[PDB]
Amino acid sequence: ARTIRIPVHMVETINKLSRTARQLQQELGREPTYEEIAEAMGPGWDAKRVEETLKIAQEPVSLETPIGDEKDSFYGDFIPDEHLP
Amino acid sequence: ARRAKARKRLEVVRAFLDSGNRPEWMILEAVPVLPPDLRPMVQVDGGRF
Amino acid sequence: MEIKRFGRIREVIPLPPLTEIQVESYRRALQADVPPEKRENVGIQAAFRETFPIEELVLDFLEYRLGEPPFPQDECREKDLTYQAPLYARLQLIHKDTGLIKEDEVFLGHIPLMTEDGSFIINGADRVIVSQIHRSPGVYFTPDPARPGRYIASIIPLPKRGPWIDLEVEPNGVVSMKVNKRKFPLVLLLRVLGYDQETLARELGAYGELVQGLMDESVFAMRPEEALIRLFTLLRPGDPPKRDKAVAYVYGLIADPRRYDLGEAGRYKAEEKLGIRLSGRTLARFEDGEFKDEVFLPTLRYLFALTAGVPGHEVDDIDHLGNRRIRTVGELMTDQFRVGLARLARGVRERMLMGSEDSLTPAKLVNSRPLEAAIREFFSRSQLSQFKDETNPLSSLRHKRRISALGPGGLTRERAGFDVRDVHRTHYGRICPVETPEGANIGLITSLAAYARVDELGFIRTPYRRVVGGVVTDEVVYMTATEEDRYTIAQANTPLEGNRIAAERVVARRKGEPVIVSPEEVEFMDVSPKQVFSVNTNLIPFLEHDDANRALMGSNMQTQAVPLIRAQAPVVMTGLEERVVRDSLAALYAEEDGEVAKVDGNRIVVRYEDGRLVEYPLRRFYRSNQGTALDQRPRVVVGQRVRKGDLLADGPASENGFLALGQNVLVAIMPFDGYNFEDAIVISEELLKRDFYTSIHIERYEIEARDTKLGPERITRDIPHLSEAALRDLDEEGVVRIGAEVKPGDILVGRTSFKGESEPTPEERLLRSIFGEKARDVKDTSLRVPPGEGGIVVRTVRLRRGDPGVELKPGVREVVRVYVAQKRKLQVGDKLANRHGNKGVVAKILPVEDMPHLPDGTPVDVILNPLGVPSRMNLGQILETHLGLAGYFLGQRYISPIFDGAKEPEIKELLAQAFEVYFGKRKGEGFGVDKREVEVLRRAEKLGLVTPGKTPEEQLKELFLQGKVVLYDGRTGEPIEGPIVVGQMFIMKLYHMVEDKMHARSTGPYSLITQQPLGGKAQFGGQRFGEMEVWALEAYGAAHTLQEMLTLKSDDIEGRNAAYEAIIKGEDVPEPSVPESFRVLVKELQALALDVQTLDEKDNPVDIFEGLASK
DNA sequence: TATAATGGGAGCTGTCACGGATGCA
DNA sequence: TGCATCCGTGAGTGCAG
Repeated sequence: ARTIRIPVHMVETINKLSRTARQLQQELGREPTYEEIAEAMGPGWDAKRVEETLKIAQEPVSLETPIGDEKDSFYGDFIPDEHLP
Repeated sequence: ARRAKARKRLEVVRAFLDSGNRPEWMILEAVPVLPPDLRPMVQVDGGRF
Repeated sequence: MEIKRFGRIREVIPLPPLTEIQVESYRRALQADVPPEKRENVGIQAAFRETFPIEELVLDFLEYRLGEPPFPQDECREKDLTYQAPLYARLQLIHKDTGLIKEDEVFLGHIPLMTEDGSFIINGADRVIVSQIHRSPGVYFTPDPARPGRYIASIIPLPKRGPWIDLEVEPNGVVSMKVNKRKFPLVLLLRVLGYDQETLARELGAYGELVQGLMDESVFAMRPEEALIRLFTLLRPGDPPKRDKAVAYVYGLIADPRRYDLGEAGRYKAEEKLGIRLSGRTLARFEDGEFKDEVFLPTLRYLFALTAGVPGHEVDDIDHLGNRRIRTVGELMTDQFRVGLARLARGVRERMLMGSEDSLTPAKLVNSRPLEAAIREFFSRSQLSQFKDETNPLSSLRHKRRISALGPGGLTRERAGFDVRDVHRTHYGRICPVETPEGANIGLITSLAAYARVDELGFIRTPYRRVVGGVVTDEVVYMTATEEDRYTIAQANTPLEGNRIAAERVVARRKGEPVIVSPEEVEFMDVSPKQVFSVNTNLIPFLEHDDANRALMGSNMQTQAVPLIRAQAPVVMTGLEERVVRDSLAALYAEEDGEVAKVDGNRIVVRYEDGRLVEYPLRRFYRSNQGTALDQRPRVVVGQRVRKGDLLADGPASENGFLALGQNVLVAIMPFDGYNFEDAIVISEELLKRDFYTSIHIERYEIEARDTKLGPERITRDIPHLSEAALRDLDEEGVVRIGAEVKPGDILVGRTSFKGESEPTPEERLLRSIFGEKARDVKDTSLRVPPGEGGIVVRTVRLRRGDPGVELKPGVREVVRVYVAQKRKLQVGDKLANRHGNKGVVAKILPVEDMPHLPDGTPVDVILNPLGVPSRMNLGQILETHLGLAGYFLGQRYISPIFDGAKEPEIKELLAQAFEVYFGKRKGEGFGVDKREVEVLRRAEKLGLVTPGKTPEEQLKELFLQGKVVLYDGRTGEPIEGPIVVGQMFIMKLYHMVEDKMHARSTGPYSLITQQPLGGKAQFGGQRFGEMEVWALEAYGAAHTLQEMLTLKSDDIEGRNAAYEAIIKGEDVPEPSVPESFRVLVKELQALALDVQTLDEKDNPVDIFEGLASK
């Protein structure tokens, strides 16, 4: 599924955060913080470790995404080329 | 109208004859792949991709 | 000063609440203030009753509620959050077999709330939900463009709530039916409903023409459920037509009031059209085992009787405003809501029939997110969710009253013909005919007439006074365009005695056509001239002397008026300038009678007669979407005894409560030596002196400190290789000190970032080996100021994480925002305009000694060239000056109602009363006439302006009455060979200032794949040298100059890098190699299995990759 | 790794004009 | 064979975005 392939077990734990965060929200009336997750996620789970788990969970985005309601600019067009000198 | 279509077809034949292209080449076994820089994966400011 | 009003029209009702379309609509969809018991099945509620109950186990819907917001409007504004409410919904699950009862109230997420002025805050950025105009639910008939005598009938529901169906009667006598572009004979359908061949003639029985043609018993030879499978065949080529699935399809297309909704409007429209009541908003029913038609035969009735000749069977004008209607914000957002609820139900039944059929709850059978994202979506990327226009308080109010024919459910640009864009006879009093944009969107985006309101069905309607006998009531009544066409409606200014129609001819319309008619024949009367025009349009004095095509620019440019620090209301007004500040909810008023306790640049507390001490605090120097300081200032002093509804603070562009979009200046109308050319404007340095046309602007500059794989980013004051000079204005953390002066190059925030796998190379390690300073491992990534910007640091927000309150997107430690102010004096390049469509760019600022001046020593402020007037035909600006002359010497302002204002005698009278002040003052102060005033008068007489043989005072009088006065070139003291038009004109500074728009680049960033320079000022763009420019160079034959634009200046990376070394080294530029973008072309054709080959003249390849792709 | 489970689900609508290739009385 | 009829291809520029 993901453009960035992530081991089947990391994928498994990611979905864990999602489903547990969801119940937390269904419980609180607001989305939880990092720490409100690391708690209900149990032991070995701190706020730091929920965070860097979410940022690798992060799916990329299309260079051809539409910028504006016309279609005469691409999100990719506003991206400098840092590599070549 | 038979004379007409025999032209249209013959124009495709003589197209291939005069160039040296093989009709079967309109079929691919090996699909080519475009150099990665012409289709990049990049980190934008926020370390996002 | 004194304010003289003109105009004889007694306007019965006031302008209605000018945001009502936005506030009334939303609250009418939420009902967050109605006790659930007392709610009413429309909007948020109605969506609930639609998607529920979920069906096999069955989950049902009790009620919803709304909580107050987690954070107050400002809080969300600052913290880039959304101003929303929590949505709870109480549900009861029951088991289809046992009697199970569970009941929870499950949190659905947050709905975004609407502020008082009728906008939204979405990720901390005000936005507006533009109403959408579209054709309205109903059934319509329209002639066939092919066959002159036959007519298509069309059946249209609310968008994405049913299919469109056409009933074209083919050239084979028996009638057709289109659905998902599939045609088939109609009779097959009527059969399915239970219809009998006789009950057809029993009901049609008139038109042996086709009543008898429609019948074909190759179909009648079946029962109802027989043809029912007959048809499923016709719409599903491949699906096995089992009688449980064919009932499922048609029902789910024509009778299921769960994906087929005619409007609520659509019911009434086709109801009164076809003359039949209607059980529900649905074509067909399923009642007592089979189908019981509702609409198809009534529709069938009309169409036929039209195609012979019958009475009362008219085609329909689909552009009429009885057949077009408005999807206000509340409706538009509920639609998106009915789409989240829809997805949420797909996912409950999924977990109803898998996971455990008895140990389940409402709680865990609902995943809210599909709802959440549908809302979030409509508000963050819709084409109707727009970044709010709060340039000035009018731009925000005009936005909320805009009307787009575009958008999801409407027209694509290409879809838009003429008829959608034309002004319609029915726009009268509903949609302004002036305020639209010039260009592609002309006639799609429009504005709400000033007196108009949208009814519960979503039609615009406009008020008219009822005239009975010949006397005019005060009873006002709002009509849709349809009932309008019923009456003879006399014009707003038909003359009266008391409340009787004096005139013997009255000027009225019937069905929008203009008719001359006697007062006995008259049934209604316009309420006011203001009722035909936009709000902005109504701000234009002497509108009836302005050609339409520049009233339109006058309307629009207003919304572009920059709030001025010394802003003032126009010396000539229309009588709305006050309401506009009122509803613009930007000015600040008194809630009840009382007295002023304290007063202060920051707050105003008022003791009320109710012993309450209300303390209104002042939004002081707030940055708006467009950067234009939204500043509130106080207009009462301690002790001031204030009645109710009086003013307490002036908004922006408000001066004691009148809309102040610009400044009144002394204007002279004459060529001025070139600096007037082609609409350019000439101004007096005295305007910058007394700080006229000066405005405050702020730009936000954000930065983020993020966790990296190579280290963290640090916000520091410790930036390698940088001199204490380059840091003198930063605190210890690396933030500029509030209250500093920052200009291009200046660091606003120091930031450090770790160096990559380019940790020093040999060339660089060695170079430092000489300097005894070894490789430093961090980098200057600070946030500087971009070219052409700068100002006075006004504020800094520092959001870390690890602090309270705060948590940011994953991987960011801390973010810092620093707002920067600039005072902007007027300058050469800025754009000015007046309400009449006169616009130009300040082209020159003379010192006061060069300005034309009048004999008593006073110098004009503005020199507008007269060549602007004749072809533009906007004479109103001319009147605006004349009456502005008068007002400048009588110290007066005026209120000249549109179409009912100050006429010419009435103003020439004022112009004389001013003459005495201007000149009589003189002949008594020891000075008579002047020698240059006689040379001018000599000339004026040949022209024919003055009566020969009359005293200088007599003759100057005559010129003054003409708006004209004697004028001395300050460069010579000699007079202007003629008498000039000098007067007082309201003139605004537009948002289009050179400062925002001067940009240039030697070289800069480039594009990933193309290696061509980016675009736009903010990227440090390059300028697009497009096809048409290339042509230009081509036509000239500038080969080398073109080649340069195609290689060295864009993407010939070799010769580009090669040039910028040749310049800095003083050597001519290198001849160029191949553009790197052609290569991209080759490789992209290879990737399509196409072998493109560069060939020398003897036909052997040329490697334009210098062997880098060979093996 | 073992009750049994056996054919999907959402269409999207208000442009137009020309040129070519195909079907049909 | 001549003529409906469908499918595919077009539909201005730059700038702000």
